[PDB]
Amino acid sequence: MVYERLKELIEENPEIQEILELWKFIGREDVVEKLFEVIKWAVEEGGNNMVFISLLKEILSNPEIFEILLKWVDIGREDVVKKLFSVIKQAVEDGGNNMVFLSLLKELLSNPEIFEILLLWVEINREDVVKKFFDVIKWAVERGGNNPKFLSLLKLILS
Amino acid sequence: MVYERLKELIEENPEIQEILELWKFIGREDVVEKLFEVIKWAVEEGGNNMVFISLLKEILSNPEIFEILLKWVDIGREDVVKKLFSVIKQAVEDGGNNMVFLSLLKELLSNPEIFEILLLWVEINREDVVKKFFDVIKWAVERGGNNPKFLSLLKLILSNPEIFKILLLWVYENKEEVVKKLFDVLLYAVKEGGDNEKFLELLKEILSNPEIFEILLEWVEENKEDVVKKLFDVIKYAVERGGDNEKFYELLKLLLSNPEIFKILLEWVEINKEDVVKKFFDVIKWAVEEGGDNPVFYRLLKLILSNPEIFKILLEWVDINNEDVVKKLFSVIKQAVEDGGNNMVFIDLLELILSNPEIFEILLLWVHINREDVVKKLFDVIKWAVEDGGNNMVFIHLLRKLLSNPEIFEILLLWVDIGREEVVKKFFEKVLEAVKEGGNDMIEIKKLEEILLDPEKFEELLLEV
Amino acid sequence: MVYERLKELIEENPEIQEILELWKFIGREDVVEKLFEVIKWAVEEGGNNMVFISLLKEILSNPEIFEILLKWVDIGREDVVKKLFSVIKQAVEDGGNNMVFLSLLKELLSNPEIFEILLLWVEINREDVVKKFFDVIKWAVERGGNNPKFLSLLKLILS
Repeated sequence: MVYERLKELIEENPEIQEILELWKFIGREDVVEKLFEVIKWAVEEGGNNMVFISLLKEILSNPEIFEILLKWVDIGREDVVKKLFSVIKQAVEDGGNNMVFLSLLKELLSNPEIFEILLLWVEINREDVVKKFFDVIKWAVERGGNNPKFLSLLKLILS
Repeated sequence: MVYERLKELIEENPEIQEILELWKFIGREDVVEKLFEVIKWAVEEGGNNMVFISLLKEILSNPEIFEILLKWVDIGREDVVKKLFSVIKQAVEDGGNNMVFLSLLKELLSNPEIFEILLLWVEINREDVVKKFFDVIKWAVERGGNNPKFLSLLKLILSNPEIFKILLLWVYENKEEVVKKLFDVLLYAVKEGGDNEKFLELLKEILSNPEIFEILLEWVEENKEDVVKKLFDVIKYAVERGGDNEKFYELLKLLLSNPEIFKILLEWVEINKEDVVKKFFDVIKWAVEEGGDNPVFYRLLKLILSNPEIFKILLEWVDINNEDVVKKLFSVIKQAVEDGGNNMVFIDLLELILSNPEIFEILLLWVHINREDVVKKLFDVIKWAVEDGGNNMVFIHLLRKLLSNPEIFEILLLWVDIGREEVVKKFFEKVLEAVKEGGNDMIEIKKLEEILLDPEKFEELLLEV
Repeated sequence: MVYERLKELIEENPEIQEILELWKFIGREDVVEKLFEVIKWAVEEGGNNMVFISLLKEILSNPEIFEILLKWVDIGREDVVKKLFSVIKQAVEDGGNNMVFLSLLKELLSNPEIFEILLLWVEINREDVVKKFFDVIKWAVERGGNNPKFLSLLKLILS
């Protein structure tokens, strides 16, 4: 029933509600339904990783990210969004339970431009580059140890 | 001769005598005369049905019913009283010899508010609604039969005037079959409950609130008998498994009295997640039993579970087999409460933090990944800061403002995770200094509050200490 | 004997009874007694100003306000409660028979956040600011006159 909690939290946002209503008007209803199916599939693909469910509750709550995802589901790039969510799931699973690294991911994916660049980079069948880059982030964070000056500088540079 | 006996029985009542004397003074004698004409006509309309005369004796011996009848004859609506007595005669005739059903009528018509509502419903020309309602009463009473517990519940439910109004409204809309289905569900609930005083008591309490009864009717209207039946089964199981322990039964009665919790329970019993509700009630039993009679912890548990959002979060977390995460979280809360002792200003912050559902979700997330000692040391640092606030109330007010925010609490847990505990400590006392330097000049305190309360400046300030 | 009437009306509320039972349990017996002494003093400070004691019957019969008062008498700010009840009395006598102004006071002091803010501003020895602000309320009410739309905006804006 987690999926229902995501749907309710998403539709509670007024901007997202207006986007959904507008896309209901123009005769693109199946695009909204396909997006909700992708949401359901990504949620059930995350499994018992509640950290990944928290990431989806954050990323999908943002109105601009939802708008971009909807427009990418419009023109037939559903598989690109599916692949991106799968790669985020893999980076969270291999990332272990370092909460600071997952905070960096939650920051970097909330920014809309980073999300659009990653979508563009998964579109052209360069899937492994994104995962390798998340691996580099994980390594740089684990090497920084407990030294918040460096993690702040790294968050700034990657943002 | 019977009419003279009835008139005498009415007149010998002292309250009736005083009322008649008052109405004789005020010049309304013809109103009394019309009322006694109506009484004579009702006796002549009963005829040889002596049970109807025995009903009228009880109805008129009650001085409040007589006072309502006088008020209603005064304004010229005596025809309404004649129609009502005709309908009551028809209802008593059609029952024939069901003495328990005639006892229910003798009970319901003695209650003044029911008689007033029926008079109002007979005035506006809705006689068939009253006829159909008495038919439904007789049918349900015959269906009950040799099962006096169910007839007692029915009598109590009908004595409540609000439930009576709801029943009349639903009969008016021609939802009679929904009402019949509801009484059948009550039958197959009482049969299942059997002799068990706690479960029958829970039904007697819950079914008496108008909100719960309205919700039940709104669900059985859409042909959802299995949902309601399985919900009553789940409540019976929750009472049976509870054992003898008053504090659990109290929470059950409270949470089931709350309407929105009952709605959530119906929604989760429909979709075949029944065992999820069973395990959740088991987890509540374990939390209460392991939390002793410590009243602070019990009050915290009651506040946490009374809020519907936290209830839904707990349901979702026991759904996916993570019951032990909820157990460990309640254990951490109990531990933090036990170290608080009688320091009420600190326990107030636990109430404020845990009452916020988002912070409760974050705490469940942080306990699931086995970081529980992070939460433990964070609660200890909060205590080692509140105890250092002492008597300086603007500091504790700033702290109530600061810790309620979810993202500030997340950032604090993050700084406790990576081993920088001491820095967090050094932050809080530093705030104290800014307060003690500020003094009583509220513009400086306002500026400090605007600098503290937003997450980005907070994370910046944590980096300079 | 109106003090006994207040005690009965206060303890009649079930939540107030629960709070009092809890405060008897954890070993703070003297705090309830100090609070009831403050209540008795506030009653005998009103005297023959029956509207003020009716306002107290209103304020003290609200679970949030009463819990705030208990917690705020706990840590030694007892006098802050005594001062505040004095100033309100000053606001009620000077307010006179303007029953609509006393209605606004009943509305404002029922809201717990307003009462807490007032406790903070009377605590630090700024009572004069609260008195001047109640005077501003009275003056705005008299200036508004019988024109209930303006009084509704005033009530909403101050609430």
